[PDB]
Amino acid sequence: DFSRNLYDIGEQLDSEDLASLKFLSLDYIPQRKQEPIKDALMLFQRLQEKRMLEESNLSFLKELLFRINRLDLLITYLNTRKEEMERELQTPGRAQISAYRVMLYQISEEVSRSELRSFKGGLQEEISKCKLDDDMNLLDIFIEMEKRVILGEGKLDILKRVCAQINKSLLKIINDYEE
Amino acid sequence: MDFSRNLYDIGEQLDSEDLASLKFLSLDYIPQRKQEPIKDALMLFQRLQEKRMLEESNLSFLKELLFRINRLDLLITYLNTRKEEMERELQTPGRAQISAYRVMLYQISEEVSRSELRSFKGGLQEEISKCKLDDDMNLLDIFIEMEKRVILGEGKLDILKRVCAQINKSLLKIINDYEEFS
Amino acid sequence: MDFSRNLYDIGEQLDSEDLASLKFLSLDYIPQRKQEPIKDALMLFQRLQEKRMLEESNLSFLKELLFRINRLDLLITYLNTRKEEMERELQTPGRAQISAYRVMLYQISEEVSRSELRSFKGGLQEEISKCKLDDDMNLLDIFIEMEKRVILGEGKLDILKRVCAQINKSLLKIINDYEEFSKE
Amino acid sequence: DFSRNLYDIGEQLDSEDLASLKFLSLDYIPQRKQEPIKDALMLFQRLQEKRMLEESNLSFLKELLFRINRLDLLITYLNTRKEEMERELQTPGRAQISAYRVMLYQISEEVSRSELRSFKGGLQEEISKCKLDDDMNLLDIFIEMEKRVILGEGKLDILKRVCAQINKSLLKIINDYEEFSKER
Amino acid sequence: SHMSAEVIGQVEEALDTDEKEMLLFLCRDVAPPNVRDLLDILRERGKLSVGDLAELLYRVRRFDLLKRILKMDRKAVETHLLRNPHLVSDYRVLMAEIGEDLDKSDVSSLIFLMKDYMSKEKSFLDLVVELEKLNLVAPDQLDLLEKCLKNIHRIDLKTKIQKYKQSV
Amino acid sequence: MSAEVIGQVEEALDTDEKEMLLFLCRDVAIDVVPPNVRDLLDILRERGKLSVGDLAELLYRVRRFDLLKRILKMDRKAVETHLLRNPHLVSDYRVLMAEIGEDLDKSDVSSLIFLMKDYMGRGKIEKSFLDLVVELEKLNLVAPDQLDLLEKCLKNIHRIDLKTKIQKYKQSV
Amino acid sequence: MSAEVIGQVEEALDTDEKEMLLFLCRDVAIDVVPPNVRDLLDILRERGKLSVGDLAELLYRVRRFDLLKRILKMDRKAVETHLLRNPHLVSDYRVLMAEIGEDLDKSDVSSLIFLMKDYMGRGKISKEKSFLDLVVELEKLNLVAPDQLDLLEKCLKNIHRIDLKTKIQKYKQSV
Amino acid sequence: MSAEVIGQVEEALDTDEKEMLLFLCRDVAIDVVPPNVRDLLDILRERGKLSVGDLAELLYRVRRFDLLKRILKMDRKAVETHLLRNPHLVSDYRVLMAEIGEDLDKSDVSSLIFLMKDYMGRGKKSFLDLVVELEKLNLVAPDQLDLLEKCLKNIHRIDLKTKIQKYKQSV
Amino acid sequence: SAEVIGQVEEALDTDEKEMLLFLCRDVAVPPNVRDLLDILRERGKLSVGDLAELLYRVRRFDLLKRILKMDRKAVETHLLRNPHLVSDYRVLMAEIGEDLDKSDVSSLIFLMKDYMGRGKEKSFLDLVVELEKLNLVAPDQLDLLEKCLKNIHRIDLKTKIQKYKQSV
Amino acid sequence: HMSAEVIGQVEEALDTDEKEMLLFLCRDVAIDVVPPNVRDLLDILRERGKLSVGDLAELLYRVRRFDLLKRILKMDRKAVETHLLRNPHLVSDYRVLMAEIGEDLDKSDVSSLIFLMKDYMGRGKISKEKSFLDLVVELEKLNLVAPDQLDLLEKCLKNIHRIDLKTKIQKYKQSV
Repeated sequence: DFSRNLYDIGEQLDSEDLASLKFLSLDYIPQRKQEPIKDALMLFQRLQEKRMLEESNLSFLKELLFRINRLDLLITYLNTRKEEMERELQTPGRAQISAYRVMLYQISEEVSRSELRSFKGGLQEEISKCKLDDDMNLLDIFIEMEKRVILGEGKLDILKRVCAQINKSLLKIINDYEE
Repeated sequence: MDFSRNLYDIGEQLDSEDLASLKFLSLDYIPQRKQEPIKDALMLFQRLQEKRMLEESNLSFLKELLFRINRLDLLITYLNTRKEEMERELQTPGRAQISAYRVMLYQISEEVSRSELRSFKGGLQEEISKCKLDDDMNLLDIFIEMEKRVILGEGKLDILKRVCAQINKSLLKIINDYEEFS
Repeated sequence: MDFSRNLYDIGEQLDSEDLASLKFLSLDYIPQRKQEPIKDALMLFQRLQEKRMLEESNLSFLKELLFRINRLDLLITYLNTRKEEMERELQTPGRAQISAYRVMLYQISEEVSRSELRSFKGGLQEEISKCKLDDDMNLLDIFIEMEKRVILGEGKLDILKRVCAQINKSLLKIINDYEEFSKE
Repeated sequence: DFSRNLYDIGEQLDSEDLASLKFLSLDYIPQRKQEPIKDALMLFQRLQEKRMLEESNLSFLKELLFRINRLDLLITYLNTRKEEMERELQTPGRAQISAYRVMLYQISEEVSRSELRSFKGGLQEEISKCKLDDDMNLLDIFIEMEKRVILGEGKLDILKRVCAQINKSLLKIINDYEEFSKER
Repeated sequence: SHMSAEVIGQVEEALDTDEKEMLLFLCRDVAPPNVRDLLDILRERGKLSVGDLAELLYRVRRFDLLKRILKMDRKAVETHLLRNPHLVSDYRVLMAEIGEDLDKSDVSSLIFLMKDYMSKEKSFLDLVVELEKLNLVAPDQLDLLEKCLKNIHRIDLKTKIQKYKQSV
Repeated sequence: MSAEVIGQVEEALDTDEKEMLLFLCRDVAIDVVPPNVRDLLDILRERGKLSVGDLAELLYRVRRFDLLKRILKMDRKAVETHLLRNPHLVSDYRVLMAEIGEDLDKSDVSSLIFLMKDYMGRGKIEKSFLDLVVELEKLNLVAPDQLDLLEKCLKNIHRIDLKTKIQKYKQSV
Repeated sequence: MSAEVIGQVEEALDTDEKEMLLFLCRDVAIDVVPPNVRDLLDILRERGKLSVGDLAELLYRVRRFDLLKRILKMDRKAVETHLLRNPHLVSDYRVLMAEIGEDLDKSDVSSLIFLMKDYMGRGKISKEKSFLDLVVELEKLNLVAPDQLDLLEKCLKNIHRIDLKTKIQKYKQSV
Repeated sequence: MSAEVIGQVEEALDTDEKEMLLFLCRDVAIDVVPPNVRDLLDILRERGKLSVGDLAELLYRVRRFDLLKRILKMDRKAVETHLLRNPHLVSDYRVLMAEIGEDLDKSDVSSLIFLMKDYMGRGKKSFLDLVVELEKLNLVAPDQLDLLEKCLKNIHRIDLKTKIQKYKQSV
Repeated sequence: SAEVIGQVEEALDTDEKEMLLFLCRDVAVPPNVRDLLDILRERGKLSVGDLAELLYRVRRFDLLKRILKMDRKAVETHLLRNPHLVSDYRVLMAEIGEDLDKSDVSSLIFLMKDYMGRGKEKSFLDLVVELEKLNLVAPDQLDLLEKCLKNIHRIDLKTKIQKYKQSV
Repeated sequence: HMSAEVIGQVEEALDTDEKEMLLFLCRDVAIDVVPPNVRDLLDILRERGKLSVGDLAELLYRVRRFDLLKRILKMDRKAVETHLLRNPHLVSDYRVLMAEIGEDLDKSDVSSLIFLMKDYMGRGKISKEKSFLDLVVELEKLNLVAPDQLDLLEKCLKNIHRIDLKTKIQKYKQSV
């Protein structure tokens, strides 16, 4: 049962997983349709409307779950191992989440709370006309930066400047992406 | 017996740490999406009632939960149940509803102190992301994360053993006793 | 005097240690879920007021609490009550609302020093999980944990006696005086 | 610049200075507010909130620095000499720190560590063991005795008995204070 | 004691929107665009005595209106229901009862499961009517609804269905 | 009573005060359920029940003494005098229910609903205490002369102070 | 094609999708103002603007590829082939406006409407209305057009949506 | 011009714009009450009252600059130039009423209708409907605006009261 | 002149023309306003005062000023000084109809349906005309109307009727 | 007279505390209405003819945002202070005083104040954090604090040992 399996997968994803999944889908689901998505099922329904998810096409859902490190869900509900995922996503042209989006997600995955406060302060420095919200996570900050075109595939100067002021492993994730 | 009043009284004696333990011991019955808004015991009980795992004529799961978090005071005061009865019931094959694996993880977390928790987090630096190894994470949250990455499971105990053996051998006995029981 | 201002002033003279003691002595009336967020005396007083155990015309429980944590300064300055009045009042049959058992445990905690607290925790290693013997736990927290496991109670003093007798014989004297007084 | 002066003064005061200042301010800053004070600047803020410290009113801060013998800070930051303070504080009614509080502080300055141990031994039956632990200094002990109303302006008997068993100079401090307070 | 247009007008002005929708749902087998027309049609066909109207008010749980408008209490209505045949079937009562025990998140989950066999603000009663129109649910055809309720972990509501089936 | 004054009052009240006002007038306009406060005051005015004294009573009951002073040019004493010497639009029972509601916080209301829903045959439904009272009234479970169930449930969530308020109302009756 | 297929399409779209559909066809049906999507699709059919490929274009523009397959039995390959080989019912200007609208959340749209009230009466446009509603009001006032996007660019800049200004500039460069 | 443009205009306007157009011409077609816009435009045409300049004025007052451009190939500047140099079909009073109407949000209009209910019955909507009702009662007129000013001040629209005061000065 | 008749007929809207026909029903029934005014003229009953009373009763004070060059106060003085063309009963019905909104009229028609059936949306004056044709309301027979106004909670309209009754 | 653009720049530059302060400071200007946020407030001031450049300059001065004065309005401290010396103030000295007091009270102090005042106020149980400005508004609704009625507030500030804040009140009364 396809719909039931989607429902069960959705029952195992909380608000934080959902925020991550929404960020990783940003290039296919725009902000107006992102806003009312409060549970994973609504995200899945939007993906079904684009035919990016159907009984015969599980690739994007598998890639999403892999990128947020839900290997438990991959094996339990989609009969898929980490190694199959790795070899599939290393085949050129098969990954549907861009390397840039994944890179940003991995940065946000290694920034702690205090490091988030340093990030927010440095970016408020770059944004001297708008007081940022205080509840923002790093993914929200990335979205705000993209809106101002101070962050993008061809613009990592401010990201690098801020990350270098915080931790060298962040600059490493960035440089590996560039390579 | 006023059933709702009794559930309310029980809930008034359970604080946020006991609740976190109860939610962890219920992970195999209440999934993460439904766990997230549970902020007091009454919300937990309402979910169990919807699964028909808790009603006036069916107190077994609630008794097992309170037994496993060592709230014997509540068992005797509000459920007229002594430790020896619980041991006899739960040692009967097929009667326990919380898996031995789940209980085993909770008991490990009961034996790990704060400094040992820091060492545990240090051991997982290569398998878990930093934001999930942050200071605002207890051992049960770490276990949930390890399960999500399939580096911990009913049949994958290698990493748990490797990390525990670098902290205390009593943890390894809990693991090994579980393995012998299974 | 103004009742609310007097309660506020009393509350300003109680630090976090006094509050921990007052919350412990109130355990039989304020359950654990409601104990957790109490961070200042005023929140404790609000709990007692909702049960009508503290009101402008009923200061008895507040006086008993302050007497049992040895804040005789606050009793006389803010409540015009001397030690001898409290002794007469609490020796009247039926009048004390804090059980002798709860007071007895509080008095044990007043006689156990920092190193003795570490030794006490060492004595409980087979009965309490290691995380509930952590260095930040005070003795009252330990008693609460023992009560939850029903290895400590009005008629369950064997483990308390064992550990205290390894700590100091004066502790055993406090226990034994309570045990003899309580059978009344 | 007032705020900077307060900051600089606070930067020159160590943890022993701070423990003394908190004790000498006991009658003006209650226990709940004493607990989180870990630097002199926070004590100065509490004094400012009570209007006992401002640019036009330095007298309490001067009296504090005089009584804890930081004459260097008095002259360097507050333009005040020892002799000016002695002249001001020698007429009855000018001191904002009571003669009783000063007398207790002077006892603690005259008691050595070994004498402190003897003091704790002398109080075995009046104070609980936890308040006589190795971490307690004499000022904390005095505070505990005041909470139990076994020490105060009109209760010097236990203080005298204990000091008499230790050193006659301690008893002299007490007796000079008493005779002077009886002059009016 | 007598049915009149005044009584119908009082009832219709006092019910709120949710109660009016429930009432229209409960009367689908005795059949209207709104409650006033429904009650007028029932009256005209001889199916709105005081007791029939009391049954309807009892089923939407407006006991205040029972007492204030019809001067009847709970026991009188239960007596009437034991003595007389029911205007509203036990199947309809069960559907409304299940609907009242589902919150909006539950209904969204149920709709997601059931869309494969057949629009985001639809109540449970709206979904039931669409399922009736599609021959997917009926008083004697409850297995699909029961399965979907089980699959969203509402075992309590599956049990309500089972007790209904045992009552038949 | 003009429309200008009704409009001033309605625009000045906040959401909670407007909900209270609708609750307090349930026995005056018992037949109809007014959707908002302006329609409620208009209905009262048309029925001859919104004189200056009636409006002053309503503003007094929602504790908007600033509006009493600014719009009607009265102080509390004058409204209290008017209330001592005229029949009240809002009964002591409604005042009591609103007072209990202000003394309950959201955690209290959750506990109370958990206990009372067994007696309501309530569905799975954040509601204020006044919403709960309305639901109980529709079920004939609470009334000026029927407070035992509510008193029992307040007692059972350890609001002995509120149980005492109910007992004092019963004694005044 | 048939009335049944039109009915299926109309039943399957939600309110936002129907409003977008009406907006996207404002240049096709200009001598009549269709009151709803059923009337719009009927008019487009009568005028020869609703072949299967035309309807597929409309469904593609509202991103309902599930409906493309279920109702018209097509995928993106065939729809893109049709769009390469045929004139488009919906201009690139209309597509751009819809794309901007789908990248604006409720707060951004609110800020935009507030900025546009310096150019129109407060009663023209309600606070909760969509970006496409605002665009319609601006078109009626001749304040936005395929060759007149400067005011829109200024407003998007003022709410710090430089990404959307960049989309507009890319559109202009395509011309 | 021909009646085909009349049909184009009638087809392109929405219901609110049609109601406004009927309101704006109440002093031109004073001896009749047109039931709909077509009839209004037919009556205006017949009376020599619907030249290109007249229609441009009307479309400008209902703010259909898109139709101005598509039908008459005119923009704002051209119509304003025409209005500076020719007599107006629509009086400054009607223009003022419509401009006040379009600066009023829904809550404002509701509050105004409620305030006016003190001057008329319950059975008797937009701001322009209210103005028509007040005109029928001789409660508002080009030289009788105090009641309207009072109501606008009571709903705190001082900007709109000021617009009325500017109109009064212009007279 | 006769041209004033055309002006008046063109200036009134549909509801006002209906009220005008209703108000003149007691004069010795014309299908439209032009025929009514022509008949009044033929009988010598369309003086300045007659027409002013008619325009005042349909509340077209703008037409009073524009056509007859007079104001509300002049007509009110004339009506205090002279016999009325339109009876107080007709005025009472029209005034009641003017204080009822659509919801009130729907409820009144629904209540009346028990007495008059469906009849031939429908205004209050239409309902009154249908009731008059069935002899259910008359200047001396207002109890049913009073009862219906009471049941829709318009006690003010009932007391207006009562003050009319006491004036007679 | 101010553009939506300028209102937007102000609103986007302010933080939560400054926005709440601005709403409180304007309670006498727009007394009859409860604006839900700062943009609505400023548009309401436009409709009332109370948002000239000087009015906005005064508002920005009262929330101490001289950066916004410079960037948005091209004014400095001296220009707004001269304007305030020569023109009636939107914001009374009483509201400035209340905001100044609230700046120096933390949440613990405000919960203490409420505990002392709740019996005077007939207040219920509200388990939600309140700023001092929230409490002032509650007291204003009860006619318990006003420009000419500060004795109760003064006494309660004394009772929580904030003699410094009571002294601010005394200086206000002497200035008046």
